Amino acid sequence: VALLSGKYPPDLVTNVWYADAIYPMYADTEVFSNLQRDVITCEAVQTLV
Amino acid sequence: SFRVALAGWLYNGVVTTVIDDSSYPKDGGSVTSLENLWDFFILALALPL
Amino acid sequence: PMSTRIAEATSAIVSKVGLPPTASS
Repeated sequence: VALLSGKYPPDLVTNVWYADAIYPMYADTEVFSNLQRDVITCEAVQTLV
Repeated sequence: SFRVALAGWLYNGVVTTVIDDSSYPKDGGSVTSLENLWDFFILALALPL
Repeated sequence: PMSTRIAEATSAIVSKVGLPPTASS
């Protein structure tokens, strides 16, 4: 059904649409927290061994 | 704003007068939209001052 | 009066741009 049915808004410009839709996603530090967690995990495993 | 821009010519080294962020076309823009083209035209005549 | 009553009724019944669509609006 997804393959056979699909449409865009009547007017559309990909540049503007994506510049509007992606901006709210790029205000967060979760990935940086994940990197810090990965470092802590590696330090912990080396200390344990 | 016009008179403030005129008065700012005397204090180049102290204060910089720039066009507000909101005046620029929204989310990028496309030559595709009339509203957008006019924003560009308005910005183009006011930038040199 | 009837003139403004008719005008108000017509405006209420009838009354409810160039820009690309966005996910916000």
